[PDB]
Amino acid sequence: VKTMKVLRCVCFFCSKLLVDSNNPKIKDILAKSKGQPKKRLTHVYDLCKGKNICEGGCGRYQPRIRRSGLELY
Amino acid sequence: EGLIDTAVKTAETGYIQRRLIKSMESVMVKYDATVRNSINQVVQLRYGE
Amino acid sequence: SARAAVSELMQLFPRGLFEDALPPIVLRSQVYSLVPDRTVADRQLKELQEQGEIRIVQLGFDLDAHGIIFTEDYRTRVCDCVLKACDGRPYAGAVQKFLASVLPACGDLSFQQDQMTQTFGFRDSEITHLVNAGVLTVRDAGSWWLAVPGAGRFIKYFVKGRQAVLSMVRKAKYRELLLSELLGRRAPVVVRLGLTYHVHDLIGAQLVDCISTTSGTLLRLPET
Amino acid sequence: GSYVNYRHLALLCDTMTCRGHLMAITRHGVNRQDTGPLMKCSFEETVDVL
DNA sequence: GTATTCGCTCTGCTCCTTCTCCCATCCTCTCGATATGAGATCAACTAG
DNA sequence: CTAGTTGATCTCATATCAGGAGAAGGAGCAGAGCGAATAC
RNA sequence: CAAAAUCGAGAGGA
Ligand SMILES: [Zn+2]
Repeated sequence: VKTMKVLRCVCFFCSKLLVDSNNPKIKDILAKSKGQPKKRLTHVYDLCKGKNICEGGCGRYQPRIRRSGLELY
Repeated sequence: EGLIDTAVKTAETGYIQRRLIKSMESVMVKYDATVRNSINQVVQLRYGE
Repeated sequence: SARAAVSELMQLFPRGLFEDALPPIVLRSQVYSLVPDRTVADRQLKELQEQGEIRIVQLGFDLDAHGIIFTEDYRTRVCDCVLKACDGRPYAGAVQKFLASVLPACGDLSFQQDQMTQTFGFRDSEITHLVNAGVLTVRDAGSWWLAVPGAGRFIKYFVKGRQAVLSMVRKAKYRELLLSELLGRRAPVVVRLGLTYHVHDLIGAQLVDCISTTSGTLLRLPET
Repeated sequence: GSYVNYRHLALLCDTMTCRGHLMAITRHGVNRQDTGPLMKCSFEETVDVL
């Protein structure tokens, strides 16, 4: 689950964050969650789940992954 | 009715006892006279007001 | 010759829009626009690429998107911007080694792990250094495409501009429009790169039919 | 008709609202606060916590 | 040149489906189920 | 230095229904608002 | 000088 979550929060083609680090929406997440990596990472996820494009990036559709059994489609 | 009651209450009450214990266990009165938890945050400035 | 055509098209690039961080980029399809002989265009582009004047980069937004960049603009912008924004952070030296060793040697579009591990003595750490530099992006496990740092901005603007121009042609009558009419028309704010640039790209990729009429070359959408 | 002192009832209530939101006495509320991993794994749901 | 739409986006609301965890403590007892060797290497001898 | 022996080790080869509750993720619909865009 | 396995089922006791 943590693997899926980190993937869904980075660029499947260029291997970096879908969202920018310097955006206020993530800067305030960092300011809010200090010493709570769980809350930090979950905030970043629920922020990034709406993102559907890699956009100094690679601009390619980042696929809505799924899981069945032990497998990632 | 009475027998079954005595024989089916116990499980739930035992669960409640366990759950409360684990919730509150580490709160204790300090040398400051405050009450605090393990994380060292204040719960009561004086025990029982 | 294609060399001229790439020169004029490179002039059309609005460098100020990307604050001179990105070297000017020309799409192969636009090269087809000014040079109708598609085969001769490709042969002469290959000629130039072998000579080392230009680099071809897989822009990725379409499988047939190959961006064309003068090698010296590439070196200048990458050295300047990357080393400046990255003075101290380690991959500056690795990128310097890359620009010094590989780019003059092989102009190939993709880089495979074996080549960098053996022919060029690059390590996994240095490859990750490059990848974070923006200079490489993952094709496959152990395979990476050459890349320009920061190309995403240009790609986004180009995509929205292309679709906007195509939409403008669609919404004209017949789905048709005369080229002069389009060029003179006030560009939408979405179209940030200029209309001639996008028009050449559309014509070159056969997305729009070029019909030479008495009034000039008409744009018509091929029937889909 | 039973009787229980007030100190204990007050301590339970204050533990249970000390963070500003209502905390449930369950693995959802007790095990989600900042108690550090080992106590959490002791209470319930060991594997996920660790 | 501003109404006027309008399409496209961008939330964002519900609403459903999926999945995952939990079930008092301690103690005594019984009963049923759950190979063999040829050959090659190598290293320590085992001596010359 | 230098040939012969002893053990350890390893490889191959033989046949024949009377859970439930709560969190998370995605689904489908709904309207607001702003870019351009027709059009009075 | 410490000798005496594990896993499931069932029946009991407070
Ligand atoms: Zn990418």
